[PDB]
Amino acid sequence: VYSYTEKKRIRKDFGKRPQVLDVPYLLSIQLDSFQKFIEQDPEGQYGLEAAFRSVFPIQSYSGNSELQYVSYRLGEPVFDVQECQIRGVTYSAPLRVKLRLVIYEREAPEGTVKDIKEQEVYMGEIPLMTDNGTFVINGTERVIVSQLHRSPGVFFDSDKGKTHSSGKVLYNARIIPYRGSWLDFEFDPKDNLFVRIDRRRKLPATIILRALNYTTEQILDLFFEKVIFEIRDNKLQMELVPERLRGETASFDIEANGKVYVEKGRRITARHIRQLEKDDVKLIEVPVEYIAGKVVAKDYIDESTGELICAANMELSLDLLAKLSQSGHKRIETLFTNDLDHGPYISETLRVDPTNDRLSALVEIYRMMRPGEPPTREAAESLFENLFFSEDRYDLSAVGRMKFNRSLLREEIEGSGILSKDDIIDVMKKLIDIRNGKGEVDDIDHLGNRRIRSVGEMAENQFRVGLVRVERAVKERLSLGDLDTLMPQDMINAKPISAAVKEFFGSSQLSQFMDQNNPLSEITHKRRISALGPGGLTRERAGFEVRDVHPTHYGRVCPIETPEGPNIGLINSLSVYAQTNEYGFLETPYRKVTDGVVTDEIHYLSAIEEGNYVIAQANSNLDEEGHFVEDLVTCRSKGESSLFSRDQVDYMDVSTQQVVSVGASLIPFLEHDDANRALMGANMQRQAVPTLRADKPLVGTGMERAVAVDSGVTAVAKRGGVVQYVDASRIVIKVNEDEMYPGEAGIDIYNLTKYTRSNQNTCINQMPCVSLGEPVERGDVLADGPSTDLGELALGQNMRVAFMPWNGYNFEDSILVSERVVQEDRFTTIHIQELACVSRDTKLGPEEITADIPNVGEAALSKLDESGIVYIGAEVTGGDILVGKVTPKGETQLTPEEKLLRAIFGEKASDVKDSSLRVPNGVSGTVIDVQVFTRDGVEKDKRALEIEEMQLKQAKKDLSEELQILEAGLFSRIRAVLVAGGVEAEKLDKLPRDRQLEQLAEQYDELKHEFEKKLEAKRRKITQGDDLAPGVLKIVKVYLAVKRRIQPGDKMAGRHGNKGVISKINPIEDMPYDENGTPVDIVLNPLGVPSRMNIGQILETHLGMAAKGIGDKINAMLKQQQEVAKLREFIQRAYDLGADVRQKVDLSTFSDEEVMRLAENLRKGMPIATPVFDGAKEAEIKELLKLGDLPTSGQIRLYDGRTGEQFERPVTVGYMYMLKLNHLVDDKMHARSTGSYSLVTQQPLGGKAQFGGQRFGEMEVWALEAYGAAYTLQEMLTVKSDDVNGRTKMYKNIVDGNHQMEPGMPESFNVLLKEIRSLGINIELED
Amino acid sequence: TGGLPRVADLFEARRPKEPAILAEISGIVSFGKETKGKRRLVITPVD
Amino acid sequence: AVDALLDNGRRGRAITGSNKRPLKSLADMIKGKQGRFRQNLLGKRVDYSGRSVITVGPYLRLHQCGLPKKMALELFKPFIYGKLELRGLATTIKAAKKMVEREEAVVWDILDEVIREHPVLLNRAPTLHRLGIQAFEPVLIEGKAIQLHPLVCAAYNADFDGDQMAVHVPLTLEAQLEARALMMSTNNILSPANGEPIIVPSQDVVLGLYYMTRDCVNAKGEGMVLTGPKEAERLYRSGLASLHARVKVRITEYEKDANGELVAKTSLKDTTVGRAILWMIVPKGLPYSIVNQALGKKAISKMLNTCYRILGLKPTVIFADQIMYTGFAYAARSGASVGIDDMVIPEKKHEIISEAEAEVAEIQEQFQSGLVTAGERYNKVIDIWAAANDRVSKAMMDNLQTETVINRDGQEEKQVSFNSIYMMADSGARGSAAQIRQLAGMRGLMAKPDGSIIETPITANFREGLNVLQYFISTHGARKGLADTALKTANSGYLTRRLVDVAQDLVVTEDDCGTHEGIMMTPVIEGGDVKEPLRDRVLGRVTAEDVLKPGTADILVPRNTLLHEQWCDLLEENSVDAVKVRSVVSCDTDFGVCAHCYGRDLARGHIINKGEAIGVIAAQSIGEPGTQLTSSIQVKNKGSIKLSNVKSVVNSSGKLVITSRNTELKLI
Repeated sequence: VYSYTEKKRIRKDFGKRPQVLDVPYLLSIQLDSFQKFIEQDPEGQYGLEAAFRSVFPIQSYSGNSELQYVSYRLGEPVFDVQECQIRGVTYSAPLRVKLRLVIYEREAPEGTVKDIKEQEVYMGEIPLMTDNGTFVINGTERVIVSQLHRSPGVFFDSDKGKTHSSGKVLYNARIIPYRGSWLDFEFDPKDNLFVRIDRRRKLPATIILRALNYTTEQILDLFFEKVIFEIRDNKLQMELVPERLRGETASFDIEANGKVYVEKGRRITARHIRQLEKDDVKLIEVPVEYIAGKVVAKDYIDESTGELICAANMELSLDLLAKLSQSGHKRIETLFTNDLDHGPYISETLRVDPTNDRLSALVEIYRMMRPGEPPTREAAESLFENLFFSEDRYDLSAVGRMKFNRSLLREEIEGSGILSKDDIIDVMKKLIDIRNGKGEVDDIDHLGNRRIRSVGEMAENQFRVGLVRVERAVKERLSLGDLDTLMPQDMINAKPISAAVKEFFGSSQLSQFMDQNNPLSEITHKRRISALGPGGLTRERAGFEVRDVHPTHYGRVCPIETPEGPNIGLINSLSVYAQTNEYGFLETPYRKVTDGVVTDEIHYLSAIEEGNYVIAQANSNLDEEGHFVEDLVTCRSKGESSLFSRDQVDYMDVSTQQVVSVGASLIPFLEHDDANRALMGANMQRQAVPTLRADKPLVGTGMERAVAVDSGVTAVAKRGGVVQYVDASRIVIKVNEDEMYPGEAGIDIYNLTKYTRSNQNTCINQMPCVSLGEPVERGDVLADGPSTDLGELALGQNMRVAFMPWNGYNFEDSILVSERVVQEDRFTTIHIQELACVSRDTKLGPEEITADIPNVGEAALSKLDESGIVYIGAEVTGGDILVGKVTPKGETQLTPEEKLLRAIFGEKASDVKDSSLRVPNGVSGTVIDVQVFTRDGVEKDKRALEIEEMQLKQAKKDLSEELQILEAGLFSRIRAVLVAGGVEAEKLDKLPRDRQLEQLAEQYDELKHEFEKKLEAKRRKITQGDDLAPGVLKIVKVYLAVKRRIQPGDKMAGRHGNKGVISKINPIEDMPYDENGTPVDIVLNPLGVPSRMNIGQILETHLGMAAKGIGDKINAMLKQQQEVAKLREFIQRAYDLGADVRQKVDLSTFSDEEVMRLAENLRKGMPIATPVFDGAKEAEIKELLKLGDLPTSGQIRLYDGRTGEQFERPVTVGYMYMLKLNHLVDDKMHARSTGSYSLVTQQPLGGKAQFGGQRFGEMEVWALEAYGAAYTLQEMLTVKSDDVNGRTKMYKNIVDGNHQMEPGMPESFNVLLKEIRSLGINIELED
Repeated sequence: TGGLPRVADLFEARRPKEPAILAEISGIVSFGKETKGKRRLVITPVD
Repeated sequence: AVDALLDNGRRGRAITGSNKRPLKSLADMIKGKQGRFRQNLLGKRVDYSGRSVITVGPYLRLHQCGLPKKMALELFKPFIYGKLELRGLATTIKAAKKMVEREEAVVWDILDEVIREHPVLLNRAPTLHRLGIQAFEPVLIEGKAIQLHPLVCAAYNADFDGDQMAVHVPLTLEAQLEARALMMSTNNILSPANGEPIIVPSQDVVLGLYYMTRDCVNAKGEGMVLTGPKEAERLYRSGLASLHARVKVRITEYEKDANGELVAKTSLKDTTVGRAILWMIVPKGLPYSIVNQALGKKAISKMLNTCYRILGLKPTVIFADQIMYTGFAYAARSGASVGIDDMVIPEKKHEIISEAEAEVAEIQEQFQSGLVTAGERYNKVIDIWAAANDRVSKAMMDNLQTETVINRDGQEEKQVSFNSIYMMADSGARGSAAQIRQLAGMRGLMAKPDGSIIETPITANFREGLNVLQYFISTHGARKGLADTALKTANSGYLTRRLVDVAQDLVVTEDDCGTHEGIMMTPVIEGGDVKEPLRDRVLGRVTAEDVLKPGTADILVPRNTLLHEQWCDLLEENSVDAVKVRSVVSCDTDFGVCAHCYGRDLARGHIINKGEAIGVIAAQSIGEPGTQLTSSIQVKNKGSIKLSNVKSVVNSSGKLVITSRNTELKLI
């Protein structure tokens, strides 16, 4: 059960629910999709190999250069994650494809002239997914956020009562293509079987049938039933097929065999068909009514009488009946449709499509394409056959074809890609079913119309574009390729891919900059379900229904993760236990229940298969193995969560939490929280502050280390073993032999990011948690990312929260906190910022850094060294200069009295000025690191070269470790060779390290030879790796450092959806303390709850009192300096607290030493793994307040630090885990009234950046019109900051203090007069 | 509706779907010319 | 060429040699969008401004706010420059720059001089209605956020989350006078939509005074006598008796028995200690009867309304501030806490659920046989569970209403349960027994994604467990709420847009004109209860004609009379039901309105003056509520059945059948 991890700190396993699913790496759901994409699988595996296979053999017309595909090979990851994060270079590998370039004999049965195989062709690179689902390309990690669109298959729609606009409930269809264009269908109570093709206008269904050149008696030969009417001896009869009688009424007394089976006046529902298929009576008498109203098929004319009255397709009438029923026809084969069931759709659709041959059909479909212009006929047949039949065009594949044919209940749910005739017609038959009897419609919310574009699937989208984008210059290059000319990298370049890959994975709406502040916030960004995207369900089309919730999403769609406002149903994200189902669905974890016994087989299904299976709930009363207590269990039958016999459940949900995401799981007692404050809770954990002292939640749910292991913020170990040299930026590991590679021994290394920046420009530092001389396990931590404690997710810190009204410092949102927080500086952040600098040749003149620096003395140069660049840790403030930047001036501006003096006092007298990059106005921080980029080809002068030598030393130190361990190891082998060659052991003790000779004597040299190519390859990447950009040869990105603490005005909250802003952080001297003397740290408002309903935080408050209470037991017991047995008395109490949840006892492990560490680790509370829905109980809770020297209630009578009396009726007190948000007041307070304004417009410079004046809106204007403020509104939109000169006429005015002006003109108002002046009107105010 | 929607149309004073017409003048009302599409609602005054 | 000056007229967009560019358009350059680029949202970042978030500040007096030193520097420089070269503590304005360059303690005193009595204008950004603009007085604050007076924020609807208020300096004396004329904090007491003193104690302050004035049966000292509420103060601040003991204290209540001379009436009151202390805050004129209750929120707001009616403006204002300081004071004395162990759940709740179980099981079985149809079964289910919640109501409500009995002068005389929940639920502050009862009792049936109802209730309450099932029921609810408001917001803005659209030029610019007309004002007596009275419509208007009384030939309200409270009390002394008021649509004033056709109900209670452009103030007042927008009748009213104009007749069986459509039944 344990690892060294639990030896350092064991989390109390509190769980009561039998768990089965081993939570996988939470980003394997991205890795695995990426794995099925790119992988050596020439077998035909759906991925890159089937993709290339689809496009191959690539060739065009008469080029005789069929290109075949062999394999491919990926280069080495260019850099490591670390360098990609520091410099900002793409983390990818060169796609070296093995193209079988075979030229063939011109005009011959394909004989080879050259069967060349051109290997490792550079078809651009492909971003390798870092094993945390991340992508470091430019600066920091940007991640490919999964999206969602219409699942490729087939759709049926409703739109009942609103899109019907009459009361005629509509139920139509569609066919969602995989790769091509739509194929919509109609079916209104208006009686219409139509087909809206591609997207455009609605055309008749039959418009396709006749393009395939369909004869009428080929169309109706497949569709309906043919009614055989037989006139024997001039009497009218019908061969009764009661199967056809569905949708037919008893008009005449339905007689058969002489018996009246159907009295006149009661439709043949489903009773009289039974009575007629009991003896199969297919010979009945019919008067005249029953036949006069039908349509004939064959060509039967009047053969006995003699007249042309009937040929093909005609019904009967009152006049001509006269010769029709007396003529006498033997076999009258008609058509069949009935106004109730079988709608005469296609029978009337041919009567809507004015065609009868391929030619005409082609024409009208072309009109659906381009209306107004006449087609040809040959370009018409090309259009048709290549829209849905060309394999080089329309494709559906096993995804589209499965959901297509399984929604058709066929078996060919895998096969073709092009359209099959009877399949298009069967969907049409199913649509007839839909508007008459059977068949249902697929609603958008059900997975049925939802495909999850994954990381690898979205790559296949962007990369398929790459394939064709460059191919239009490859295909014709095959035709324009004679014999020995076309070769790889002669047709294909890098840009055609570079301009696409870098465009979607760099900055795209579905591949964005990961919000980086909290490891949890990171996972909830990386692993996310977006409903928006490139061809997704947007907010301008998808309204309110597409946003709503659907039952089938149990265990897959947490409705809780989403911003608060408009966009609330297209942001909702995944559930932890879930995994991506291959077709665009989601493998839903379950538990195989062989009826009455719970097996531990976890089965992944879909929502479609869920509808066929009945599933029990994980949160139900099971016993011993799975012998359900009650006779009944919650069984979600086929959508309905009814109650059934426990001996019928096929499956059961995994865990009770199997329905929501990370941010909800780590917060207990949600079985007491409101959904509104639940969304608020979700929101704020993603905005979890990057605190200095990151404390882990004492009462979590057990996924703390799970965050650390499923995230990539802490450096994990890939092998176990004693750490040898741990400093700060490096952790040198010695690996145990049981898992130590027989390849150059095995000494691993882990490099930690030390005080750097992020997207939020916030500081990130991997803090060394492992000291010196401490072994590890293959799966333990070495560092700490931001907001982590021993890997464990440590967002904020928990304090003694209370709920008492106290002098207005708690009005609804107002929060009151003890000054002790900022007096210990526990909640403070570091904002390391990057500001870009340009230099090195501006066309006006080759720029130099600093060089000639006027407008200052030498005081500014006190921190601007022999390079004119800022120090290695300066205290720059207000308006100093960061780095010197020089730029030339101008011809037109030089005066004649300085053109002459100019050509004397040097080459550059008064030309080069000082236009340096200065310290941003309004900041006071500290420059820590300088990122410089020397000119691509020519080095800098001295400082940039000093940074290279700096890098040199930091790298040298580390590579020497791994050298001396193998070099000295094999030296020990040489210490074993001289013994074999006459003992010289102690002689070598007195001799230097230089004294089977061939063998190891020479290996010593090679390791040193290796060491050489080691650091030079390392310095290769140090010397010429400063490539900046074409134009800007030298770029200098500065890294400032500014700690921003906690102060009155910062918005702070918690987890259970309790926001607020600190109104006034008061001294700890006003804090109400209990009998003890220990004051309270937090003072919140009670009044919200009865309408807020987040009571879980008042349970967390009382349970918080307990989680820390036990800590104070051991705290004081350690003050008494007690033994290992005293603490164990307490461990046993606190392990078998007050209920029978499986604590998983140990005591066979070191419950003396292994817990002695735990002692001084658990003295400040105890980390607990509690289940939300099915975990702790009130009986257990009160039992722990009793198990502590705490009040059973959890409400102590406090004594005001500003009074000292008893707050009548004991007050709510205890601990709760706080959570500070990333909303800082320095990003809110921007005062601007006077300064400088822009030049392009009178609009001031800045916004919420430098100079933050009020961008006065039109509606606040209307507020001033609701008041009498007219004179103030005057100066407001004119004299204040609108009149370019009126503002100065007011500045120079108030420097006198005279508040008195005249009715001045808006001057542009004066230009408006001149506007009318140049027209016809004019201004000449008279008198 | 009974909120923003109907009050908005109140501002544009939209003549409804099936507008309830009021008796134009005081006096007798009668019919004439059956359904031809419309129908004569001859409201002949007595005063 | 002329066209080239407009744009290019309507020719073909004249470009220049080898450069796609429709040449410089004067038209667009003086005008543009939303009128012009000044009168549009484009009105630049104003000078004399400061844009930042806000904070509380209890100690902040009525007529004042707190402003950051740093913003103060940036917003008062010119005054300091003109003041430094005015007194002679700086030589030039550039020498003045240097003193503030080092922030010399000297210039801060000069800063003081230009802050002491300098009016300031405060306008928030999310401000759509005029109630987001006021005026104050500065107080030097060493901080970053703009502190604001608590009892004003409710009108601002400005909370503590990220509301950035922009500060705009009233530089000219006119603007400074406008501040202390109409925009002052003490000048925006009523809502310009209705005459109520808009600021009603929200929640914190309400509970403060609620735990103050309250009565019970058990309390230390209950029974003794004091000759003054002053020693009563020094009686509880020490704590030698409980705050709810019935103690005889001699309070000197007053009454404006005269037209300004408040005659004194010294009375003895066996009253609770809390409300006795409440009197030391109460301004004379107000009756002790209004503060002899168990405190009600409606009462507590109309108390200042009656303090405005009886005592007037001034007494109400200063009194409101006093309340705020003690509102926090005794709010703390309450220590009104609530944690898990303080709540109470009836085990009678799960007992009613047992009942609620039985019936529904049986109805689904009626369907298994085929008695009730699906829809029939549908509503049936719904009704019993709704009635079950009312029983759960009559459970937790009486429980938490008076279950605490204490031994006192007899067996155990009960007193109203002091439960915090009960206090919020009776103060009116935040206690809504409906939310509370979905929290402690069965939440109930939540709507469904269709807009209808999922017949399944949220049985398991919030204090107790909840399952994923109950969540998804309520999931549509969350969705629903968000969507509607998120969009109503935008439409409400364009709603006010159309309102300004319609009334820009209307100004009240006359007093009396020449019309003896208006329209008939009548109480909306419809359905059952008489909703809007005749009184509350005419309250604050001007009588059209000489109105007679139900008594004939006896005029009670002469033609031109300003109908206020007392005259409205006068209207309700008799039974006059229909009165005409001079309407503005009948106003004979040409291009404008006269005061004798408008009235007095405004942001004040006095006569509307010439100069009040009313068009736009109507827009804001009316456009504000945009976000809050969405068989066999047995007569329940006990009165006399009066058949008006209906021709009924008695036939067989004595049924008084109806033969006319104008059957207007009245309840005289």
